[PDB]
Amino acid sequence: TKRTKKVGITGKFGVRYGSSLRRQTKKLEVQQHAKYDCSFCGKRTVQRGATGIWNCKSCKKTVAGGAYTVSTAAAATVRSTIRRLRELAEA
Amino acid sequence: SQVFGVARIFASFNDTFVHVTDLSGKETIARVTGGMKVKADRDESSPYAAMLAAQDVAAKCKEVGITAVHIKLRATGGTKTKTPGPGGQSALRALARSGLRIGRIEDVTPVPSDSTRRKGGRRGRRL
Amino acid sequence: VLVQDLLHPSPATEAKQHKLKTLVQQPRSFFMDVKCQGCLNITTVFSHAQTAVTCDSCSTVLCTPTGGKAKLTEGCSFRRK
Amino acid sequence: VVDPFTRKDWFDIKAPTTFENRNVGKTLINRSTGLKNAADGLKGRVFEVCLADLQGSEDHSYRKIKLRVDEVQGKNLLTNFHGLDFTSDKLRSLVRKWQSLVEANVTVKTSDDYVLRVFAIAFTKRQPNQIKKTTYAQSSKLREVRKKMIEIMQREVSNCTLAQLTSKLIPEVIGREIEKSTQTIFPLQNVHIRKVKLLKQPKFDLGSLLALHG
Amino acid sequence: MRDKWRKKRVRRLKRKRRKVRARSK
Amino acid sequence: NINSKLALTIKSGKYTLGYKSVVKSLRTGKAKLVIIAANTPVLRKSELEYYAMLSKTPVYYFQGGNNELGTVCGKLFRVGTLSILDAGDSDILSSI
Amino acid sequence: PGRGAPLAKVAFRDPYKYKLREETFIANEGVYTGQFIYAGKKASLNVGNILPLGACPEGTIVSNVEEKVGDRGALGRTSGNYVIIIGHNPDENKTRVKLPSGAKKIISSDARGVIGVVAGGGRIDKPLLKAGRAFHKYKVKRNSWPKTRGVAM
Amino acid sequence: PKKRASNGRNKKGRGHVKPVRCLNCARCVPKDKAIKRVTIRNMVEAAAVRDLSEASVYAEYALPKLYNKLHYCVSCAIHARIVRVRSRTDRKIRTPPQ
RNA sequence: CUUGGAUUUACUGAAGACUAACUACUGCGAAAGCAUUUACCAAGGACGUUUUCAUUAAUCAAGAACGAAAGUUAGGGGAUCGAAGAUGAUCAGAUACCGUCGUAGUCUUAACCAUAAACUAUGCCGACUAGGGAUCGGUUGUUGUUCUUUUAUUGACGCAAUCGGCACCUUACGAGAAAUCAAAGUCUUUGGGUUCUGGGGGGAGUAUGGUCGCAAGGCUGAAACUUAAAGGAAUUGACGGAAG
Ligand SMILES: [Mg+2]
Ligand SMILES: [Mg+2]
Ligand SMILES: [Mg+2]
Ligand SMILES: [Mg+2]
Ligand SMILES: [Mg+2]
Ligand SMILES: [Mg+2]
Ligand SMILES: [Mg+2]
Ligand SMILES: [Mg+2]
Ligand SMILES: [Mg+2]
Ligand SMILES: [Mg+2]
Ligand SMILES: [Mg+2]
Ligand SMILES: [Mg+2]
Ligand SMILES: [Mg+2]
Ligand SMILES: [Mg+2]
Ligand SMILES: [Mg+2]
Ligand SMILES: [Mg+2]
Ligand SMILES: [Mg+2]
Ligand SMILES: [Mg+2]
Ligand SMILES: [Mg+2]
Ligand SMILES: [Mg+2]
Ligand SMILES: [Mg+2]
Ligand SMILES: [Mg+2]
Ligand SMILES: [Mg+2]
Ligand SMILES: [Mg+2]
Ligand SMILES: [Mg+2]
Ligand SMILES: [Mg+2]
Ligand SMILES: [Mg+2]
Ligand SMILES: [Mg+2]
Ligand SMILES: [Mg+2]
Ligand SMILES: [Mg+2]
Ligand SMILES: [Mg+2]
Ligand SMILES: [Mg+2]
Ligand SMILES: [Mg+2]
Ligand SMILES: [Mg+2]
Ligand SMILES: [Mg+2]
Ligand SMILES: [Mg+2]
Ligand SMILES: [Mg+2]
Ligand SMILES: [Mg+2]
Ligand SMILES: [Mg+2]
Ligand SMILES: [Mg+2]
Ligand SMILES: [Mg+2]
Ligand SMILES: [Mg+2]
Ligand SMILES: [Mg+2]
Ligand SMILES: [Zn+2]
Ligand SMILES: [Zn+2]
Ligand SMILES: [Zn+2]
Repeated sequence: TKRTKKVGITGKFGVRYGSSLRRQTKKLEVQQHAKYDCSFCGKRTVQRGATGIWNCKSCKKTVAGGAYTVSTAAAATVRSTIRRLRELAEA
Repeated sequence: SQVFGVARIFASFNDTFVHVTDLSGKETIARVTGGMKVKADRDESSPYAAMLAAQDVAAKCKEVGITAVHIKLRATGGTKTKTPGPGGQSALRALARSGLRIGRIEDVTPVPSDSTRRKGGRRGRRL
Repeated sequence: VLVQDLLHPSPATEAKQHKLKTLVQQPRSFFMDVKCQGCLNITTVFSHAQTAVTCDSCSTVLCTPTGGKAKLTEGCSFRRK
Repeated sequence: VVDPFTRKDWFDIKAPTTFENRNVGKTLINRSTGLKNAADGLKGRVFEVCLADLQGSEDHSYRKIKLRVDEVQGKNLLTNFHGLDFTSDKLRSLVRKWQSLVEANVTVKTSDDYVLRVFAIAFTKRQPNQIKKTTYAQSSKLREVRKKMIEIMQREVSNCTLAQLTSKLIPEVIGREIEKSTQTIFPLQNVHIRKVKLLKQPKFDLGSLLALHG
Repeated sequence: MRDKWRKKRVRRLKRKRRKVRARSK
Repeated sequence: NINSKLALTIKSGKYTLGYKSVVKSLRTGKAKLVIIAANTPVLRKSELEYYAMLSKTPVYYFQGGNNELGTVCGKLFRVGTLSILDAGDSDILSSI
Repeated sequence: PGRGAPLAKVAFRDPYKYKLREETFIANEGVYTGQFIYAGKKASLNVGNILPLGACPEGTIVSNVEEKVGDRGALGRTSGNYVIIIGHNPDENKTRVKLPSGAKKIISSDARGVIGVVAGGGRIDKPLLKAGRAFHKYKVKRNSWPKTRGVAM
Repeated sequence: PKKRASNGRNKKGRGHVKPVRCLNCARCVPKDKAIKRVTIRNMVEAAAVRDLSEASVYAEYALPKLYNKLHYCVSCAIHARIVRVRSRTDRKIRTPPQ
């Protein structure tokens, strides 16, 4: 069955800390415990170690990422910007 | 032949600027405004004040050696009105009738390619 | 016009009507026998063809599909079947 | 109190040989003193003079040239091309209703590494036998014309030095070629290069500049 | 009065009723 | 476009899916084309194309990963590489 | 411990004697284990490479930037932070950059930096929720927590 | 009741038209609704077109025109007599005045 | 704000918005809405079709997706305008209109909200009833026209048909209380299919319950009591700090 209507993973925190802090925590804590797709082997087996550390169980490749996601939007923007600026420099 | 300056005339609806520079525009030769010719704010942009302002500009030009000018008339521009003020027509005629020679004439009002929000609000200025 | 022969419309005005608006709807398209200039081989081609038809002998495009009637290439002559 | 005009020295402005009437006019600057020379504070000045003045003919009345001084020889100022622009009134007289306006720009560098942005403008032409009120081109044709503008400006600038290009701008060589090149796309009128901007200049070569002054 | 301002007056007055009733929650 | 041609070969022809089958198929000379996914490891990639060079087999580099290569073949699993043994009703061999 | 940014251990060969040198770089986001890192004037514009500031065009996102030539990195070292290259002054061999605080700085164009954003960003987005979480955070930093208010003494 | 079949604007087969500011009072008015007049006036008044041509250093130099397109809201235009109140039947006439 | 050089002038640089003129009784989208170039991504109507399937369909309580602006939460940005607030005027008074500053906001990224005169105050599908000239998209036959390039297989323009659109003009077979309407017609000569809503004016979209929302608020929604009118369209007059 559905156990909690809305708290989800933050049900471990009970009634404490305030709803705004608990719903803000829930958003970012689902992301940090999720499994992400590996860009190397293609499986969805990537999980976080410490912050910024994302390991793949299958191919044992570790990549530096965000605090709570494998890739942040700022890095994705920089990746395309660097790729684009690289094309002009290398013709 | 003639010695050209550039008469940069900024004619708003509250004042009239008669400003003569060199060809580059980096050197100012004479700047007389309609507000230096009257003591009432309501007619700083009057045609009469602009004519007096232009004559003082023309007189200053003659003693420095400027015998002819190019005309670059402008309005306030920007987000505000693009039509020149009432003093811009008088300052041009006064300069021509003062013995100064006239070269090229151009409108150089700054015109946006669509730009900033204009003052007054959504409902305009209610009178 | 109050009185008019609806069962026998003038064939001139009948031809200006839309293809679905005649007494009996009838296509205005037809099939053609296309002679490419290079060789002589009967190839039946739809007037409003959507395919770049090629003759069997040489792999040369005979027609290019358009919005309406297909456009025959230069040197290709058609005869309605 | 001091009449600051007693300390001014007058200099003469000389245009490059690409134009005919090379005596543009006169400027002034604070007289050269021990602390500050007049020469260094005088270079970099930009003069905007009508092209009809540089050529005598009134056919160039709607174009105005920016001349940049970059060498001083006594009382003479050796200027170079700094930009091109149309007069405001000419453009306003070309933009009518019941017709399509098409514009294009491209950033391109010359043979001598002068980086320019060139702005082209054109309008749809009404045919002599046309009956309908408006003259609108479909957006697909306008994209092809815009594409046609860009590849012509890129070709006619990168293959020549700035001086030959200056000789190209005066008779609207690029504008006439665009009109000819777009004949099979759509009839055009008033095809003009309405503005040219210098963005980047190569390392200064006084000898190359001196050849453009006699 | 203006229909828009009459609605605003009632909206502000509905707000007061809710706050007053909350005392005896 | 090349995906539509490849799908017909899987439907009608003969093939092997997987690294171990592809290397075996290169040894026997029964391979007409070798397809390598984009995210295939380079060491395996540079080894597969050394076998294909020896086997004189053209290689086509699929643009998607082994997740996308599997689903193009109508499979519910990942395919890092495959070899085409018999292009059937398709014309994939004529399009490289 | 004590750092929001992960660290990368990168092995280089010694150019003059037969030995491996392990360096401790600040990991930029997207850098992976087994990646080749290129460092020098002629290095290419790839994430993780170490380049002089003059070899990077304007808008290049860089981290672990040297304040002074050869100090091995001073600016933009914490998680999620980076430096934007604003422009160049080749005659004086100087470059203008924008620092994580928003300040513009003029640095020698010979100073080096690592391409990309420092990994681990977005850490501040999550509440700590507990005094114990701050206790464990500062347990491996220094003795600066908790703070008694001076008005209460 | 409904006063005009066009609702005082020129919006048919359309949801929204971006606004423009009135020249006189800077009121936001829809582009189709604004009363627009195109004026091409001489830059120099006819009294001064002679003496300025005589003062010209150029023989036979044509004075440039002043091109402007004016946008007015309904209150500014009616007040400034740009448009006038017409009879009920005369409102329908939309050809330019002769 | 200004002799501490304001305003103005030329040159240069940086930020954010926004895409003028072209721009129209023109186009596209379910609506809200959409206007610089190019590239990429996946859509869409119409037209053409001697392609294919054969009733798969029409409208739809419940339930979904989207939903201007403003507003809420958290980052980023914060050029310009600018609620609040502050100020100079005006006035009998003026917390306002006008003037000068100005914070949220305006922009953007992740989520919320679900409302607008969100209007055509006009549900959707189908058939028919009347003429005309324009216009956008497509197709098909054809020029005293201009042009590729010298002509075609260039493109534009011109003349006819047609399907579909955005509209417009005239008439009233017909409708309506009229204003007006090619639909608001084919309704006492009253029935093609189907969804939603109203029952004199207020009280009142109020109280209460439920539900959604962080909140602001959204959706659903009475009763007591009171009243002979309230209202619609048009006519004449009167008046108007509206025009001639
Ligand atoms: Mg259970
Ligand atoms: Mg004034
Ligand atoms: Mg003043
Ligand atoms: Mg005074
Ligand atoms: Mg205000
Ligand atoms: Mg008024
Ligand atoms: Mg073509
Ligand atoms: Mg109380
Ligand atoms: Mg696999
Ligand atoms: Mg240090
Ligand atoms: Mg302690
Ligand atoms: Mg404390
Ligand atoms: Mg404290
Ligand atoms: Mg104490
Ligand atoms: Mg009324
Ligand atoms: Mg539509
Ligand atoms: Mg709307
Ligand atoms: Mg609307
Ligand atoms: Mg109007
Ligand atoms: Mg100053
Ligand atoms: Mg259009
Ligand atoms: Mg534009
Ligand atoms: Mg519903
Ligand atoms: Mg909004
Ligand atoms: Mg919104
Ligand atoms: Mg908002
Ligand atoms: Mg914010
Ligand atoms: Mg701001
Ligand atoms: Mg302000
Ligand atoms: Mg106030
Ligand atoms: Mg007061
Ligand atoms: Mg909204
Ligand atoms: Mg409306
Ligand atoms: Mg048509
Ligand atoms: Mg025929
Ligand atoms: Mg052609
Ligand atoms: Mg063509
Ligand atoms: Mg009743
Ligand atoms: Mg009732
Ligand atoms: Mg009550
Ligand atoms: Mg709630
Ligand atoms: Mg009574
Ligand atoms: Mg009434
Ligand atoms: Zn993996
Ligand atoms: Zn043949
Ligand atoms: Zn107005």
